[PDB]
Amino acid sequence: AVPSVQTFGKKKSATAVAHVKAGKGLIKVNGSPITLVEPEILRFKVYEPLLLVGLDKFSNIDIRVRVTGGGHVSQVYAIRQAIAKGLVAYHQKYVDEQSKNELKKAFTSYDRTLLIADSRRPEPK
Amino acid sequence: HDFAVTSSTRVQIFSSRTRQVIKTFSRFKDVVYSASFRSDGKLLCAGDATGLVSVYDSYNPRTILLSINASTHPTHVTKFHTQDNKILATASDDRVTRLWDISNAYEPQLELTGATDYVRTLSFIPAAPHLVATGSYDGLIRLYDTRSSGSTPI
Amino acid sequence: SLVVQEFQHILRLLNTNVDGNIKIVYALTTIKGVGRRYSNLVCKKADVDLHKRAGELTQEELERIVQIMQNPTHYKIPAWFLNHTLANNVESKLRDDLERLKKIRXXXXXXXX
Amino acid sequence: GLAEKALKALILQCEENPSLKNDKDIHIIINTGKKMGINRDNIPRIIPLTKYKLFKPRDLNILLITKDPSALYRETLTKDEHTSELFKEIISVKNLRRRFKGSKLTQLYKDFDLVVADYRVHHLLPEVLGSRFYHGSKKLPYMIRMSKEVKLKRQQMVEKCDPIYVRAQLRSICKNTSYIPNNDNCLSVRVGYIQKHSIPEILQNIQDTINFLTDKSKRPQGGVIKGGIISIFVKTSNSTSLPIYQF
Amino acid sequence: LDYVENFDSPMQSALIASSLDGHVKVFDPLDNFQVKFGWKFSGPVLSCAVSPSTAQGNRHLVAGLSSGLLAIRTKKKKSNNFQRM
RNA sequence: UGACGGAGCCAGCGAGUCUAACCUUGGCCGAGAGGUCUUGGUAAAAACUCCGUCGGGG
Repeated sequence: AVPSVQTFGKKKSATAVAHVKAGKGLIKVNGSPITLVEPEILRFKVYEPLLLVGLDKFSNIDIRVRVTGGGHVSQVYAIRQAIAKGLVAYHQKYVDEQSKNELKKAFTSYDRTLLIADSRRPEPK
Repeated sequence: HDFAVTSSTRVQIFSSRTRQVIKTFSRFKDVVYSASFRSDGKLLCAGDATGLVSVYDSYNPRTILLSINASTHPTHVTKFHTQDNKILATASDDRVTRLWDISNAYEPQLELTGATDYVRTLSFIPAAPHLVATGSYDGLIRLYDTRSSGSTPI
Repeated sequence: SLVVQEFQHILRLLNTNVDGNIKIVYALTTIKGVGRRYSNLVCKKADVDLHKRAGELTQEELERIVQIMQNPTHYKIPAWFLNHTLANNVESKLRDDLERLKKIRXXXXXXXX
Repeated sequence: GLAEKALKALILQCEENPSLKNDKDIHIIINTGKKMGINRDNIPRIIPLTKYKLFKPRDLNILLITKDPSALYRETLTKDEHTSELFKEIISVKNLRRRFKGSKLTQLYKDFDLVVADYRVHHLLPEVLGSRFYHGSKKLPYMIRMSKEVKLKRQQMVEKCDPIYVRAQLRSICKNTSYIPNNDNCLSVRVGYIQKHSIPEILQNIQDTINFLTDKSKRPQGGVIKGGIISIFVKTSNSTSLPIYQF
Repeated sequence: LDYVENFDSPMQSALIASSLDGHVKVFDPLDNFQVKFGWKFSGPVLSCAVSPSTAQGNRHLVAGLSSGLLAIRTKKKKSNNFQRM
C-alpha cells in the first residue's frame, strides 16, 4: 500500500486520530475540510501548525482526522495536536529527519502543547 | 457597489447589483438629514434633526458605534474628510461648523465659527487638508483654515 | 427656493395613547388584546407600510385601521390572534383538623400553651 | 322521528345542568352487533358532510408538525397568502420533542384546539406529544398531505409543498367530522356543536354520518360498519347516551 | 450637485446638478461647463448623485425627488484526452 | 450581559423478562367476577457559535 503514519491527540476528554499519507495536499476532519471548523474563532488555532511550518510542507501530504468526545475548545485543541504530531511523524519516517528536527524546533519554540499534551494533573499541598 | 439614501428617520443602504434595499437604519428620534460615507468606506455619518449626530459602521444597523452630541440645533450636513480618515465635520442651524476627531467624541477639536446664517453644505478640497470650504444660506461662500486658529475665513 | 412637502405627537385609538416615535408594527403592540404577529397581519390588510411611523399615515386612514380593529368578525379576519374564598375554607377546615389532632394525641399540646 | 325530541332535551339540559355547563361538543356513538375487525390505530379517517359545513378553518387554533429540516415547509405556507392567516404555529418534530416536554404538553393541549401533522412523521408522534392527547378524539392528530405527488420504489423523494392544495385539505378537514376505527363495536363521532347550529342541522348531520358509515360500497374509507347498526346514542362528553334508532 | 472625474466616458469628467424642476443636467469642465444632457423626472428633485469613478460594474444615477421617489437610472454591463489530443 | 424564532455541531457516567399515573362519562358482553371498546378532566445535552426579527409590580 501507500506510505502511512498515525498519531494521537488528547485534550480533557477529546481524542484525535490523524492518519498521514502521501497524496495531493488535502486536509480533512470528520469528512469535512479544514475551512469548516464550527467554533469559528478557533479555526485559526487549527491552521496554527499549518502556518508555522509553511504550507509547502503540506502540499504533498494528506491528513484525515477523526475526533470524538470533549466539547468545542477541547476538540479543536485535539486536532491541532494530531496534525502537528502527524506532520512530524511523517517526516521522521519517510522524509528527512533534519527536516523533522526543524519541524519539531519550530513547534517547541512556539508552544509545547502542539507536540505533547501536558496532563493537567491534580496536586495536593 | 452601495449608495445611502436618506428619508424620514431612516437611512437605507441600497445595492449597485440588485438595486434593492440591503439594510435600513431606524434608530432615530427626529428626521435624519445627511448620511455621508467615509473615504475608507467603513463608517457612515447620520446627521439628525434632534441635535446630536450618530456615526456607525456600514452594513450594520445593530452596532451604533458613536453618537456625538452637537449643539441643540439640528445638524443639516455631516461630512467626513476626504484625504483624512479620522475627522468629522458637521454643520448645524446654530451657524457654526465643528470639526470632531472621532477619538474625542465629546469636545470639538476646532469650533469653526464666523458663519452668517444656516450653513447647510460644506466640502473639503483634495489638494490641501488644512482648507475647508463652507457654504452658508445667504451667499458668502466661506473658505476656512483649520491649521490656523479657525474662527474667521481666509 | 420653496419645496412642497407632506407629522404629529401621541395619538389615541380607542382609549389607547400610543407614542408617535416607533413604527406601527410595534406601536400597536401596546394596545391591550393585540398580539405582535397580529399587527403584521392587520397592517397589510389595511394597506399601510410596515416600517413607517404613526406620526404620518393621516387620520382618515388611521380611523380606517381602527375600524378594522373593533369589528374583526366581518372582514374575514380570524379571531384566534386574540386572547378567592375557595382557598379560605379549605385551610380553615384543616385548621380544626390539626387542632383536634393535637387534642387526639396526648403529646402535641405545647405550642404557645 | 324522536331524534329531534332527543336533541331537544339534550340541548335544554346542557345550558341548565351545572355539571354540563362546560362541554360544548356533541357525540353520537354507534354500537353494532358484530365487531369490526380493524384494531385501533391513531390515524383518524374523516368523513364528509354533504350539506352543512361544521367549522370554517379560521376559528380553530391549528398546530402543524412537519419534517426535521422544515425550512421551506415553514417558508412557503407562511408567505403564500392562501394559508398565511390560517396556520397558528409550525413546529418541526425534533424541535417539538426538544422544546415542549414535561408538563408543558398540558398547556399545549389547552391553548391549541386542533393538531394536524403530515403523513411522514405522524406515526412518530405519540411518544413525543403525550398520552393526554390520546384520551379520546378531541385533539387526536389529524392528517394532511404535503406535496400532491407520490413516491415509487427506489425513486428519490422530490420535496414540494403546494399551499393551495394543503389549504383545501384543511378546508376539507375542518368542515366535517372524523371517525377512528376500533376493535370492539362502540365507536363515537363528534357531529355538530351546541351553538354553531341547531337541531335540524344536527339531524341531517346524523343522517349523512350513518349513510357514509353503512355504505357497503366505497370500502377503504367508508366500509367500516358491516351488517347493520344496532343502535345510535346521542351524547355530550359528560351527559348520558340518549337512545335513537332502536333497530 | 455631484461631481465625478476620470470615469469611463467620452469626456474626462462630468458635473451633474439637480435643478428643482425635475431636471438633472450634466456639465463638463473642459467644455466651459456647458449643458450636454438632461433627464426629466415628474416632481422636483432635491438630491442628485452618480456612482463614483471606480465602480467596475453597472453604474447608477440616483436622483431623489420631493414626492418621496427614488429614481434609479442604471447603465448595465472537452475530455482531458482531447486536450492532450 | 434582553426578547423572538431559525439553523450549526460537541460529551461522559448509565440498561436485573427490568422502566413506572390518578379521577370520570358511557355502550356491548357476562349469572357474577370482570372483560372489551367510548369519552372528558387532573398531574408529569445545555452552554456556545451563527442567522435574521426586534430598542417598573398587581
